[PDB]
Amino acid sequence: AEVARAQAALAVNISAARGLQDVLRTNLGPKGTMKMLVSGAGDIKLTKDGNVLLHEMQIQHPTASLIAKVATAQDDITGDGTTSNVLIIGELLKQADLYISEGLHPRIITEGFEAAKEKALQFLEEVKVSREMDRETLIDVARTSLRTKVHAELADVLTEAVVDSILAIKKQDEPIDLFMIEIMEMKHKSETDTSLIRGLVLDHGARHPDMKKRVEDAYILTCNVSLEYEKTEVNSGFFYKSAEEREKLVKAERKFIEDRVKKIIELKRKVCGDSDKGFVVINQKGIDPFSLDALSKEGIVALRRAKRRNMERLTLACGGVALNSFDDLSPDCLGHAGLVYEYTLGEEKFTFIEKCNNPRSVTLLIKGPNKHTLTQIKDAVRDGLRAVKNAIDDGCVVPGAGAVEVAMAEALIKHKPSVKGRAQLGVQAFADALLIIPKVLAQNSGFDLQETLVKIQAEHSESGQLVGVDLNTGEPMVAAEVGVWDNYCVKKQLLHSCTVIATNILLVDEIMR
Amino acid sequence: EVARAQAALAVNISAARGLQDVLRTNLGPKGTMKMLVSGAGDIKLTKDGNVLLHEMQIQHPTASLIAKVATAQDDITGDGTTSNVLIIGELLKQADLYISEGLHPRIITEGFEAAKEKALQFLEEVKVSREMDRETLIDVARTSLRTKVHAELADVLTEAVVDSILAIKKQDEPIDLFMIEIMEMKHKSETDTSLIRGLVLDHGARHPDMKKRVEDAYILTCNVSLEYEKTEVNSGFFYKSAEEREKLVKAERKFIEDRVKKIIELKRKVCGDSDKGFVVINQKGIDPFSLDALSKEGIVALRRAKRRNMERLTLACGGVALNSFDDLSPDCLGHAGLVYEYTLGEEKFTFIEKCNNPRSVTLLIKGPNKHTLTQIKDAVRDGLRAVKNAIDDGCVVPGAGAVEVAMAEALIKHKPSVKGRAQLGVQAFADALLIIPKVLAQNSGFDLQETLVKIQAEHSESGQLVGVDLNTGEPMVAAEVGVWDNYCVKKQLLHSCTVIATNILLVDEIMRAG
Amino acid sequence: MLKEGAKHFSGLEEAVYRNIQACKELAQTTRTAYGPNGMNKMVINHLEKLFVTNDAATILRELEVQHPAAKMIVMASHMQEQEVGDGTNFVLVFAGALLELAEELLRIGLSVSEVIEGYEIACRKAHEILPNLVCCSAKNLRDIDEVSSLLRTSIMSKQYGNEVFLAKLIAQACVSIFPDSGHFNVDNIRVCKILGSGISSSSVLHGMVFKKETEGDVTSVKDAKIAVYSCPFDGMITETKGTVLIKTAEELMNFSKGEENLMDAQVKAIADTGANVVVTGGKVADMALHYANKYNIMLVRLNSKWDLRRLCKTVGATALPRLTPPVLEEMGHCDSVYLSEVGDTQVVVFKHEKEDGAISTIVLRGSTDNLMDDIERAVDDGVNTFKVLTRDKRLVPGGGATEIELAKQITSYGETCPGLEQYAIKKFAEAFEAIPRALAENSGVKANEVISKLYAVHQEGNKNVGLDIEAEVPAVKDMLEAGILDTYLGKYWAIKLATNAAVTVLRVDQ
Repeated sequence: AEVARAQAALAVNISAARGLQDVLRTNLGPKGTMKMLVSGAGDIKLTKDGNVLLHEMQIQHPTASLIAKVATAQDDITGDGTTSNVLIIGELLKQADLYISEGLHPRIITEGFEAAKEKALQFLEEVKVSREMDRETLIDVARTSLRTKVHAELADVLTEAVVDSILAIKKQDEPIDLFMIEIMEMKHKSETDTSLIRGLVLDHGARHPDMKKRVEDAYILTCNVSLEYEKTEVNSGFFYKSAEEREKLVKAERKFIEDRVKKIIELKRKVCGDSDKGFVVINQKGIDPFSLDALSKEGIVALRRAKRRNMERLTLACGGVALNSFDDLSPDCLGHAGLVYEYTLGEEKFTFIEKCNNPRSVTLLIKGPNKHTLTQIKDAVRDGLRAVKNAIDDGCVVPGAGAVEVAMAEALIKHKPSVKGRAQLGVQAFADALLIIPKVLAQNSGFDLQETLVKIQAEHSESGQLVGVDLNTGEPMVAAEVGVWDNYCVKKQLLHSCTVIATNILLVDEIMR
Repeated sequence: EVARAQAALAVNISAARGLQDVLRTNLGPKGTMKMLVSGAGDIKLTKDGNVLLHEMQIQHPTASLIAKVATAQDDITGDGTTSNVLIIGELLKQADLYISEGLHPRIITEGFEAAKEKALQFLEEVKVSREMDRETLIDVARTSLRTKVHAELADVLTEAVVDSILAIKKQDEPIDLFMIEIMEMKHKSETDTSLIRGLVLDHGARHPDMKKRVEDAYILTCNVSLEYEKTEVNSGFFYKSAEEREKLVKAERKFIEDRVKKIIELKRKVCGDSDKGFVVINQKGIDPFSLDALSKEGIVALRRAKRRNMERLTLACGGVALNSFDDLSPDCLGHAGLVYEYTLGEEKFTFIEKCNNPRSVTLLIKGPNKHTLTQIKDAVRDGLRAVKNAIDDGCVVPGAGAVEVAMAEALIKHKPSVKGRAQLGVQAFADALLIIPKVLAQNSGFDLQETLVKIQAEHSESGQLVGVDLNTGEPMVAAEVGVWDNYCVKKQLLHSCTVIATNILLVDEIMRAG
Repeated sequence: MLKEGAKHFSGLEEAVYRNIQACKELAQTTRTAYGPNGMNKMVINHLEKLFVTNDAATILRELEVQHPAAKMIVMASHMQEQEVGDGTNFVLVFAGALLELAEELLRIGLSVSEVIEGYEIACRKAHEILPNLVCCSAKNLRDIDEVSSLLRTSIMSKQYGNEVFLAKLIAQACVSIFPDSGHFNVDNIRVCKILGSGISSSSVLHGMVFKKETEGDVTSVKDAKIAVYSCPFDGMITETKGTVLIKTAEELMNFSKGEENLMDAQVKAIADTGANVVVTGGKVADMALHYANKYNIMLVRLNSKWDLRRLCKTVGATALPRLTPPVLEEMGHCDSVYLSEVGDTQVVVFKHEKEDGAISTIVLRGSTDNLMDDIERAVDDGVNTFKVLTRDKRLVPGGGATEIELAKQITSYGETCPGLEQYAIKKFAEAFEAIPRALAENSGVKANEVISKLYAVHQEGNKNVGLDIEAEVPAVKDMLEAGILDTYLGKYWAIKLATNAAVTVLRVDQ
């Protein structure tokens, strides 16, 4: 129906966009703060992570959709930097406003952003320098990547743990983790903690007096459904709806049980000898008491409650292949894990598999009795594994904590274009957009936001130094000497995603109801 | 009842912002003429920044403040007051962006202080010496008049203004405070402005053609009355008896008779021939009877002249002003080399020109007696104050926002004091200046960014003060064209802008007062 | 606003839009005016009569506007009223038309200041091609047909029913006493209304006409110099009254004796001083009359304000209140004083014969004074068009026949120059087109048809249209050869002042 045209209509778009970024301005670095999000579903999500906050619920606007769409693109590739993204787009718009409001065209500002941006990708290629893929160098990047997502204390616990996860590749270098994601969550004494368990860990386990607690030569056969019913891969029906039905269901479970156990004891003997090596069976459903007695005595370790998600990972880790029935299977096709041991902590049982043949699965064990703690620590892990993952794949990494932002801004030097001045508006706006990253650290910390920034420009003038605002005191420093460096992937994908979004906002001069 | 902190700063910026709009369409020759009927309802035609603030009704404290500081600038230069407002507005705008993000007013102020010192030293570097020739005075004269009127009428006023300043060198003043007598003539066109060397008189004789060419003029300027009629007075009021009033009427008339007689004796003593004339200028009447007698002797006697005519005559002519006539030597009376009477319009103006010992020139503006003739009066006014500055300073720069881009470029690049505290105000100071050139482009219809990148680059390559060609709104070298600005114009926008800014910036409360 | 200072009623939106729409409303009274028309505009003002006009000067002064933009043009129109006659209407329609066209320019994205510049240019080119549109001119001013063709256009602009009689009449009664070559007087010609009789019965009389009846004897001497007094009689002594009738009976005897002896002296002082025609705006008593019969003085019973005014301008007279004997100082340039009845009413006739300072009177006879007020507009403009101060007045095609010629030249010329100026130059052509539009509206047909068919015939310099049936359908009439001519000077000031007025008002924003 109604239609807004011209610069009036463009105002409606940019003012909204600036306002979303203003709210989220509070986040970034560890001198930032968690934001409380409640959708329409209850539960307190306490997240400073921008990607989580955009998706679960956010202010309605047309630009609400755009800040999330670019958040979506960023997260999927790199999996860091979705807080970072928001603030530059905003500050770009601010600058663009001043000129249009003077009596200029949205479109000339837009073209100058494209010229401006292209010089800055090229700026990255110089400023970057190769740094090690050795463990301790990746600690210094991991410490920084965790800090832009979440608070200081939460960042510190996870540094060492996240590095050891991604290091246990086979020299398989990707930007993201695909199968080194395993979430195990626990309500425990320690309020916040993350534990490193290498190799794939199983959701719960069964234990018997006769069962072998420590097993040093585990031939895994992975099975699914079940000792309750023979010839199944999905569950059979039930009978109990009448009084008479109950008795029948239990009685014919004896036949079903009797057929199954036989398969397993005969396979154990081929592989292990009598009891001279150990045998592991994966029940993903109920384990009947009758079958727990026989398997346990025999030298067979039964495990109760595993997932379909464990099932995928287990196959890669042991070298075995999945079966969905409890039946005989050739020794060849069974996986080998060279250690299986069960640590029973709290009210859950974590059975580990260690000596993984092929490590592309690792497990982080999330402690947190409280709902409010669990949500903080757990959501930091995911954006954390993928952050460090970018650094190991990347051969070159860029200095961090606004080091590169201030350098690019000064080099891009005003009155370098002279073509029409259409390029001049853009290259000038883009300079001030980058310098948002100093500004928001400085806001979070003591002293005034521009007051710290002019000292960064000054120190930048002295060459041989990349200078930015610290994450942990909000003061000027040589970022490089402290060690605070950020992966290349964040910094490369930032530029492409920020320019496109904010370009489109100025192109919109007709918004239809 | 108080506006405190953010609320106090908010009030000032908002006002500056609406005002700025008005007085950009007065800026340079490409600005637009303005009239008031909003000041009092009557029709005024005015195109000066200070003047327009007085004529309106100003109640807003920020508008009023800008008008007060304006007053000082207007006296000295009379140009750059169209500009004062523009630089103030932008200067605030810059500050506002930083404050809103999170910045203190005081750090802004410090960097203004640093800004001001550097900016003033830049004037000293960049200034170009000029001569004191006519040609060079023509170009201060023409550009300043071009601000305050059209291009067409301004070129006519250019001639009048310049010959006066040359004549003022002869007196050896380094100032102007005389030769500023503006006299109006009755006409049917305004595209004439005439220069009259000596003085001009509002009214002439009531009897035409006494001797309307005086070869040798001996000017007695008097002011006692030679007409007081037949009215019955006593001390200038009615008295109780007829007779008592009458007795005085005889003696008063008798007094007048003797004074008219002294003109007859004076012509022989000073003159002696009719080969020389004799000039009388009386600011009070003279009988029709007395004019015929004087006229045949070869005396021109003027009636109903002003008190302003009298003071001017006494300076220029070397004349006297006396409350008596008597028999006086030509040593006391002033001399003028020429007298001519020029009748034009409905009122005839006796000129008394080529005075010996002048110190007053009259610039005689012809016009229809509309508001247009008042418009050239106030154009001519500030064009005299402009060429006064050229005599004051030694150095006149090419303008048209040429100076201002050069000064802004110098600030952006380095810290003038080398501290970050200064630096926050310094950005703000540099972009404030850019309003003056860019906006000449805006009026014309030429995009503002395009002229900034060009004008600034050409400075860098050359070292020329490249300016704006007003009409295209595209850059050109301001030197050749004649768009120039004095040392005093670019000094006084700078001083006014800083002082006015820092008292509004540093508000923290505005509380009402009875 | 944002300010509680800086007063404006114009600026922003209101300069661009509101000012133009106001100019447009004033100039609606002249898109029914100028040349062929049947429009009449009645305006009242509590003047105890109805005032009928189709002249811009009287419409404009009545009408007050509170905006400087609309108010300023009224002054430009008055300026053209002093220097020349008819075309006053043309000054206001032009400025007002140009300003409507201007606002459209502002809309597109063009700036104010170039548009302002392009008019000055167009005005200069239009005047430069203007004396090349002379097609006819006078050479003798004592020849009634060459003068009357000029006159005719002024009259036409009023009504299209009174063109023939009047245009002849003025030239017959003379406005050719002056050489009109350095010098012309227009306060030594008035238009004098005589109530009674028809308006084709409007007559020629030479020298000052005053309506008031003559009393006593009449003079025919050449020693007759005019003495003017507003009130020289009121009774030489005023009564007070103590019995609320008289104060009283023996006193009434003295009040009458003293009046008759003081009036004897006063009227004998007039007789002696060489004043042998006295104009009395007072009251003629029997005593005062009785004296003036003996001395031989022509006596003018009464005068009103209007009659006194023309004596002070023409004579070099003053009108003094009197009841104590005076003497000459009013003086006069009139030798002869005769007596002649115009309208069957006794009229006082002044005359002398000379070129400079010589007097004439276009005197009218009419049913009512209202009918005479419109006719008067036609006639006073016809005296003011005479003034050019040459005898070759360089007549250019009247009636709006020039207008299309100017428009064609200007639009082509516009194309040649580049930049933003040119659009203003084109608009400047279409502002002249205002005149052909107004003639079309009264004629009864649309604008499209007239402007196209005038253009179709190309360069002609004759084409204009009337109120007729010939004026509608083929939309072609000859107004070079109908003897519809106007003067070069009248069209010059009309176009000049109007361009100056349009530029100053387009500038405002305060």
